[PDB]
Amino acid sequence: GDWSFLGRLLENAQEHSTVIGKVWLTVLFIFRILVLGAAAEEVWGDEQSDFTCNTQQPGCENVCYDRAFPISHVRFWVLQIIFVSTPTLIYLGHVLLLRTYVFNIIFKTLFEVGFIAGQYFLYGFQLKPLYRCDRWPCPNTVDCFISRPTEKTIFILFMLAVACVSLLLNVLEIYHL
Amino acid sequence: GDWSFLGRLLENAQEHSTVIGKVWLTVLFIFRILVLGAAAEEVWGDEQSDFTCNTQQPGCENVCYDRAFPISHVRFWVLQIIFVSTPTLIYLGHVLLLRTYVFNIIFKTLFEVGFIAGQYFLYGFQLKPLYRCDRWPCPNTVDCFISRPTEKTIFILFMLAVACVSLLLNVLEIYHL
Amino acid sequence: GDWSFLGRLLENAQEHSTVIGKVWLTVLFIFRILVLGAAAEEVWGDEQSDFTCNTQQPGCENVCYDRAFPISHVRFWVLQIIFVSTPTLIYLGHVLLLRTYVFNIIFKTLFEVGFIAGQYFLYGFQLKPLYRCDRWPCPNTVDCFISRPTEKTIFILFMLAVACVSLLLNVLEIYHL
Amino acid sequence: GDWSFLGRLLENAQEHSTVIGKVWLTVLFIFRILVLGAAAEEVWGDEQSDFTCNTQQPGCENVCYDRAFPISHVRFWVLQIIFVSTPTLIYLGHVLLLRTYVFNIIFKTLFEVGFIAGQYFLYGFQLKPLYRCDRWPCPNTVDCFISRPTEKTIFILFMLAVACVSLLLNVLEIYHL
Amino acid sequence: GDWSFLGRLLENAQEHSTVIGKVWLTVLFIFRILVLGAAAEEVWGDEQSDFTCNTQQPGCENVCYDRAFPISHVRFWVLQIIFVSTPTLIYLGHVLLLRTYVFNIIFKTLFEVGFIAGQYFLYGFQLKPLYRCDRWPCPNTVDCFISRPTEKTIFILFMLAVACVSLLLNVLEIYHL
Amino acid sequence: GDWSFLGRLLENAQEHSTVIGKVWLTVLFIFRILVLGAAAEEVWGDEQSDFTCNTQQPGCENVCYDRAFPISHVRFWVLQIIFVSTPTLIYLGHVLLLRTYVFNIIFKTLFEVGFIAGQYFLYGFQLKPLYRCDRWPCPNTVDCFISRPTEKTIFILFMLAVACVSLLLNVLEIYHL
Amino acid sequence: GDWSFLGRLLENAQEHSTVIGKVWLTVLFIFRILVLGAAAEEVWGDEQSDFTCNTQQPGCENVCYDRAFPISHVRFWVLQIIFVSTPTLIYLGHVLLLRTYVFNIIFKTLFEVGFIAGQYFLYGFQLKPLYRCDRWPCPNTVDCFISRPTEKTIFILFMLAVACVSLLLNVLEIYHL
Amino acid sequence: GDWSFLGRLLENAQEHSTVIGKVWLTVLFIFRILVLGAAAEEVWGDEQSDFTCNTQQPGCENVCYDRAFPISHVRFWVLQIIFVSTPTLIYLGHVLLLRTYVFNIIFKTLFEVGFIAGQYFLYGFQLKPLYRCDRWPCPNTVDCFISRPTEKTIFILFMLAVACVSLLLNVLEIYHL
Amino acid sequence: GDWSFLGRLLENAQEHSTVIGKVWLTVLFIFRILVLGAAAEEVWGDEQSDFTCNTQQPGCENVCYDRAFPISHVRFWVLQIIFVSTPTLIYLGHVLLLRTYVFNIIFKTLFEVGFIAGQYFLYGFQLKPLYRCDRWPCPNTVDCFISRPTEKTIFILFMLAVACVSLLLNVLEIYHL
Amino acid sequence: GDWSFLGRLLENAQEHSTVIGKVWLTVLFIFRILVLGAAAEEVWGDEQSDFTCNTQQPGCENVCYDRAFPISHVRFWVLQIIFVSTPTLIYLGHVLLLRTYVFNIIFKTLFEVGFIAGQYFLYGFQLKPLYRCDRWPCPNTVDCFISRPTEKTIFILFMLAVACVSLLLNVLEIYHL
Amino acid sequence: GDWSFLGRLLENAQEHSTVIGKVWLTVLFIFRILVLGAAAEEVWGDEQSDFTCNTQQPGCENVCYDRAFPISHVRFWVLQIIFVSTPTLIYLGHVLLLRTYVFNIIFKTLFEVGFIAGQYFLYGFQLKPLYRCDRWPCPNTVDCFISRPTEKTIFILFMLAVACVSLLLNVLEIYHL
Repeated sequence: GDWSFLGRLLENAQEHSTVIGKVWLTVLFIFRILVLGAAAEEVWGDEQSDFTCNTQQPGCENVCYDRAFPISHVRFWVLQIIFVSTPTLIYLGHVLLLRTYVFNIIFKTLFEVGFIAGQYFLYGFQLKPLYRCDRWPCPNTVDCFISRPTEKTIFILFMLAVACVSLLLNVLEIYHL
Repeated sequence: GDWSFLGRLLENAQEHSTVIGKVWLTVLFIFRILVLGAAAEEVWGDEQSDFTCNTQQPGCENVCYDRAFPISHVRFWVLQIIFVSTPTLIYLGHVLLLRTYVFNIIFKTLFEVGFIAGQYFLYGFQLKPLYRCDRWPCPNTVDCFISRPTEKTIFILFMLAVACVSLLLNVLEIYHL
Repeated sequence: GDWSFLGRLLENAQEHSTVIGKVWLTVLFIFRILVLGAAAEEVWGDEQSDFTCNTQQPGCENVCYDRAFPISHVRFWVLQIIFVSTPTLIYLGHVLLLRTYVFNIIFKTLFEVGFIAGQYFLYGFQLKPLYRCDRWPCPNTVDCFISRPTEKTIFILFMLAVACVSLLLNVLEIYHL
Repeated sequence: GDWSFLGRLLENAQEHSTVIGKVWLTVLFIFRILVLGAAAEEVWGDEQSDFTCNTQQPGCENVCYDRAFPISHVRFWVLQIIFVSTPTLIYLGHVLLLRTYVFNIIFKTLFEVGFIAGQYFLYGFQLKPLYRCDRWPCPNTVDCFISRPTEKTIFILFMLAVACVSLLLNVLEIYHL
Repeated sequence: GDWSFLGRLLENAQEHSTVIGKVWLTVLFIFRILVLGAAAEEVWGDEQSDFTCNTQQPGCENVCYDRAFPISHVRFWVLQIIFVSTPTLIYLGHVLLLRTYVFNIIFKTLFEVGFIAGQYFLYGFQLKPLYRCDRWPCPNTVDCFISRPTEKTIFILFMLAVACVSLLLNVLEIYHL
Repeated sequence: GDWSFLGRLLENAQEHSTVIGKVWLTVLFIFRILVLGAAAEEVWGDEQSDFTCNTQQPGCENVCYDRAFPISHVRFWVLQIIFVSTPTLIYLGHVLLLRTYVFNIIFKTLFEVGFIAGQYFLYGFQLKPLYRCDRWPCPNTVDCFISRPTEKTIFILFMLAVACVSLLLNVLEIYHL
Repeated sequence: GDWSFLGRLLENAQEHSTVIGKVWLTVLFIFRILVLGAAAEEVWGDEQSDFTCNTQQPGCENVCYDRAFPISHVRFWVLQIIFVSTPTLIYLGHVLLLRTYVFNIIFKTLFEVGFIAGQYFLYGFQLKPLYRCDRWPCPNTVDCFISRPTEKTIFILFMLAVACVSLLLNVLEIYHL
Repeated sequence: GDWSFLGRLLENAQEHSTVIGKVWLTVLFIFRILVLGAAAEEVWGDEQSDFTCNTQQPGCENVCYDRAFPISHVRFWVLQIIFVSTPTLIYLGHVLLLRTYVFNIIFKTLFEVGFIAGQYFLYGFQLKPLYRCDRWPCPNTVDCFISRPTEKTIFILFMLAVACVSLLLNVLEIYHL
Repeated sequence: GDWSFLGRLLENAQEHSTVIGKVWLTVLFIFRILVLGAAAEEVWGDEQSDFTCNTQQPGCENVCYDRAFPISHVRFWVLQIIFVSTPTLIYLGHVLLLRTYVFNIIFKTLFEVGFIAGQYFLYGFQLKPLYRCDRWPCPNTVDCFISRPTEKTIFILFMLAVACVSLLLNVLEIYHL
Repeated sequence: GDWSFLGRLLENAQEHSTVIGKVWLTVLFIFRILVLGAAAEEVWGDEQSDFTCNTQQPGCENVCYDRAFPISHVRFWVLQIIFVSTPTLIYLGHVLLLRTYVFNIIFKTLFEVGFIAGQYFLYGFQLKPLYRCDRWPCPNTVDCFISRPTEKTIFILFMLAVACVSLLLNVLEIYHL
Repeated sequence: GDWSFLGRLLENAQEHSTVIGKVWLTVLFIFRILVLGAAAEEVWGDEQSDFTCNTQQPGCENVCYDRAFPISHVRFWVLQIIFVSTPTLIYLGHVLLLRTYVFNIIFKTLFEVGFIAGQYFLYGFQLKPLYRCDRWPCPNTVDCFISRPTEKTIFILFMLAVACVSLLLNVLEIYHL
């Protein structure tokens, strides 16, 4: 995607961050951003198309999709990356400051905890193929099947593990300080 | 998209802008432009395709879409970004000037207020799935369903909050001066 | 894809790696990454679309695909590349250390052995066109045909040979030390 | 495609290669790579889609395609380029050596002869529109028609002529030495 | 497309070319390459898809397309650009030589005359919508309609005029020498 | 249809009925029954089939038909014939009786008045092609078109005129007595 | 059809009719009724089905048929037969009377003249295949094609000639009296 | 239908039955049999065809029909007529006997009570358009719509009233004896 | 069909016709009428339906059928039977007369010769499956295939032989007189 | 159907048969033949049409039907009636003879036992909706659903009970002799 | 069908035929004609419709049917009945003559032998479901499947056995004379 500017600004920030923060940033680019842009977009690219329901109702497919995936995992991870990476750029701007750094890392930690919690609240780290929806255009509990459930589940687990690792890194960093 | 030149010119302008203006610019790139190019274009990419109406009239779908979304949110946000970012480049050109800066920020504020007002006037920060249209090819109040209503609503709210934050930043800046 | 940052960091690492490690890195870019991005994505791009089953059940296609390819070979190779390339960046970060280098190469070796083993466990280096699935929406052992089986098999063999060559390179390097 | 890194490394190698080798490299980029990336990918992009067979058997199309084109010409040319260009990078790495250069050029010559021979063995420099296939899902010698046969034939001839020219260049170079 | 390397090499060559040759090169990039990459690829992108014939024969569409457009105008113009631009790079390589320059310009002139002549021989600077084909799968002179005939005709005329202008430039240059 | 037995019994009754009653009976067979069996059944035979609504709702057609024609004109006329002809057979059975005959004719008159009144109440002697229905499966006032409206209207008028003539005959008969 | 009773009553009437009237009655049964029941019903049986219009409007076919054939020729001929044959049964009833017979034949003559005149007024003894209709559901002068136009025209001519012959017979009879 | 033989045998029986029994028999032919053969068979002729369910399951329509109408009303009424009319022919055979006649009428009464009771048990004298079925091929309570519900309801009521009248006739007859 | 009345009248005529005329009449009923009503109507019943042309033009099928079969063989044979059988009824009416009989048989002979000649003129005693039509809606010589060509040819030959036999019978009869 | 001649011959035979044989014959006409012609033909009329299988194989439906119902119940019952009724006509012909009558009744008994046994052997007095077939065109045990299974089962039971009653009648008759 | 007249004439002939000839005639009506009219026409009624081939060629179905069944078994049996029954009517006409009777029976025998021989020559008393046809519109040996093969085979065997029995009857009769 249009990730170049963020990468440039964070390369600028890397010269100011600590060792473990640098490790976190390389985890972000190599794992969070790269897997999201290179693999996932090809996976979730057929999310609306190949979501085939079991009715002749014309509108049931759109609505039952929106009831299944109110916000796709790709968009959610994108916003997670942005909201978790902004504090780094705040700190860099402050440089261009210990308590500032501390507030930066707690912002990261709290937002990322919020994101994993929200992801669990929406989709409990598993996409089942079947979804039974009862929205109005859909009559009487339509069965609707999802595309690439196993693959999507795998990438959810992988990215959730990456986020847990980022939390571990920040929780190690805060004690290292 | 073809955002590179604007980014270069605004990197040139960043060396001349204040602290809070720099914060505003990073808000613009990290939030306004990035989320618009990376996430939204994948969301609104299936706006015309998966807009399935409930008739056999051939032309009802095209017309009812145009009656629902006269101008998609993506194009509207693009024009919002451009019209809000041009004053920065005007000011930079003037540099290459206090009252100039002041007129710059009021231009930003007024245009952005206009854009949030227009967005509310068209789509009241919520895309409902159902739209009932009565254009001529559509006979007798056709029901037409929209793709990704919840996700689109979420991104509308997110970008509207970003714009409100930009207004807060400019209104803080004008008093800071 | 969005491979530029990894390439930059590994160009930085190339100045610190040995001769045989440099050979391994050029094998990675010229063969692993390039063939994956230039050829394979065009091959596996029609994996879900042209996977035509032999039933009128609406959901049988999605489910039988997911039962055939839980995770596509492209995503698997991407993760293989990432997990095999991260130790190089760890070592570079340590530079910016002999035992560190040794642990780096055994990490590469063990992960890559794990990946070839997993690939064999899932798909035994051959995609047959026919897959007979018995998932619930599919009634009574549906026949489902795959797109580009021979080509996909060829690229599996090619990439598996590349990975075996990387293992040979690392096993030559460890004795060269 | 993701050709930038190869181009950079070969620009590095150009300062070390002879005149005729430099001519060969410019032939590679201007003709082999550029025509493959700019024109051919648009040609062979509709290879699986518009390959319309003459049956109602659902699986006959996939299988008969795979029996016609086990590996598409685009992928084959990509691998040809890689396997023919790797010796240049080997030689550059050795520089960073006359017999090395000689072994480099014979590697190029032998691999490229192998590739033109394999291409002739698979597709005898002509794509006919009709292919009659008798694979199992296809009953009784189905007729299947190919998309862009004449154009594909033309590009096969053009690239085969380019490869013959590369062989002529190397065979002139080896005597020039 | 993947035009960057050619552009770089020709920027290198621009410092050595004359005034009128520089004008020719800017004509090439601004008109030949840019219009071909930015506009035409969007025009001819729906060449095979929306070519709707008037039969139920499954194979008639593929064959009648190939009989209409053996080689699309986009590919033809690409090869025209390459074959016309190679002499410039030959001359640059010779620099890194008056008779060399003269042979360069006559190569350009002769190849470009050949290309306009071939284009006239295939498609007489006008795409008519209707094409009546009598290939074997098509029974008894099928009518087949083409997509964007007027637009394609316009771009043919524009590019043919650009090529005529390049011939005028070279014929002015040769007398200027 | 299976009209033979009624015809036989009424041939038996004809020997006992008066002149004007015999005229009425021949009006019944020649006009009421014959036109109903020979022409109308061919007209209303395509009543449910070619009743094409303007929606993709699957159930809207069945329901909107039933809301348009709760009971088809053919069945209604059949029951009219039966209910109007039974008194003749009652009278014949009484023979095998002046006041009996009088009660017979008033039964005919009253039932036939009831039938023309009911026909007017349901379908006001005119089938318009368009019917706008709002039953539950039909969303928002579907337009539904009817087959053979003009012809059906003509036959309604013809049979209604026949019934009016039967009323005139009975009202002449009662005074003739 | 259900013609048996009319035939029986007219067999009763044949013993009372003259020679030329008997000829007329045999013309009626052998030509009018038999050809109508044996051939025509098979011809006009596909009148609504195979009337294929040239639009995607769902309702245009029903309406344009009704605008073409307000009342099919078969129903019209049936009513012609009935209205022309009733006077014979009136006369028979009067028997069970010269001026009565005369009024009978003028009734026949006048009604039959009315029927041929009406048939000419509706369909000028020729069914053309094409009908261009502009009813409301049909947009902008739809072309609609008719089934069996030539055959239907032939049977129209044949039955019209039969009716003209009946008029000649009655006009000969009235002078024979 | 093939009702002629029953009618002949019952005409033979009519000479032996009483007045009220003769009335019952004429009620049977004029109302039970005639309406069943002339009107109902045209009504229920589109029972399986135009029973359109709201799913893409192929088998749901057949099964849900069978679950709605295990035995159609037409077949049920046919068997009712047969089982109610057989005692008359038994009695006639006995003639060719007062207690025999009495047992005959109680057989009629009891069987007809059984038939109206069974009809109520299956279909409570009303066909609703909607039927919600949950048979195995039908997933999750499919909605299925019925053809001619109102008309079928009307004919059910009419025939049920006829049967009640037959019961009244027999209950009057038994006291008349 | 509705052949009963003709059969009755000709049974009346059989008592007056000679031996060979009686043979002719039994040939007519057993062969001409019976095979036409029992077999042929089942053959030609799918004449318009299964006449599948090779175009997407909607109207080409109707028109090309009418151009192939202006009048179907069944209708033609029906009219042949009528026009050939009327003289028998004329003669019977004259009875209820040698020169009358002679004129009767020459009428039969001449009309039947006319009918076989017309049949040859239209369809030369052979229905080929393929018909190539060029009517206006059909573009450029559409191929259209016929249903049951061989069977229809056989029945044409059989009925033509029957007619030739009738001519032989009449030509034997005229000399027998 | 064409049952009239059999009925006439058996009416002739009724004057010669005993009381219980006459009862059997009336059971045959009222129950066996009438229910078969009036109800069953309407039931089994949609046997091949609405037999919807669950595959896209074109030929699987025809073959799986033939594997389910090698001979439909209607044809089987027709042949049962014929083979059981022929002995009556044999006996009548012998009349126009006690041991002859005895052989007649044992023929009836044995053939009817054979028919009920064969019916049980084919379809065990119950049509289940689902049939799983594995014929060659059908791949891997297709599910195929039947139309009107419950109704068909009911009529099987009814006719089987009628046949058992005929056996009881004959077994009572043989002892009565 | 329209069998009544033949039946009447053969009832007239029955009074003149011998015992065994009468048996033959009752075999004809009860078995040949009745089974042909009551059962077979329902079987072969779906011969052209449900003959589903395995191609997208539009014309292949019509042609391959005609190549499979040049003349359906029903028409063939009808003609067999007629050609075998005509001698009986010839003999009756001669009555209204021993050598005449003898020539009659040899005509029957020879024609019926010819018919069974022709039936064997066309369809060897077995309809297989699969037919592989290579007519021109059908490309490359299409597979085409037949409807009701087993049932049709059974009725072929039954009618062939009936014909063999007729031959046995005539061969017994000729010796009985």
